[PDB]
Amino acid sequence: LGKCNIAGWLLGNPECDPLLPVRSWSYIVETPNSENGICYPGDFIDYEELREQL
Amino acid sequence: KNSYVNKKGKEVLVLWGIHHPPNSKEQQNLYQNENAYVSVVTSNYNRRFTPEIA
Repeated sequence: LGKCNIAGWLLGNPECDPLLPVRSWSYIVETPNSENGICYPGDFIDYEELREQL
Repeated sequence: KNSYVNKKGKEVLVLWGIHHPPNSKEQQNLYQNENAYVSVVTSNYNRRFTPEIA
C-alpha cells in the first residue's frame, strides 16, 4: 500500500490510483507513513471489521 | 453556540448531559422549542442529539 492505507485504496483516493489495478496478493503490507486514506473528513463506519474481512 | 479550543497541550475530557422530558408541557416550560436538539462536534467527532419525549 506504500504511502496509502486500506481506506485510501478501497475508496479510490486520487493519491492511491497506483493501487486500483491490484487484483491479487498473498498478504497485504502498509508502512509507518501510510497517511493517504480518507481524503475528506468524517468517519469510516466499521473500519476495524472491514480490514478484518480483507 | 459556544466553542472552546484546547490550548492545554493535553487531552481535554469534556462531559455533557442531554435532557429528556416525561411530557411535552415540560419541553415548552424549560426550553421553549418542542423540536429541540443539541449537536456537539470536533475535528473527528460528529453527533446530533434529539430529546425523546415519552
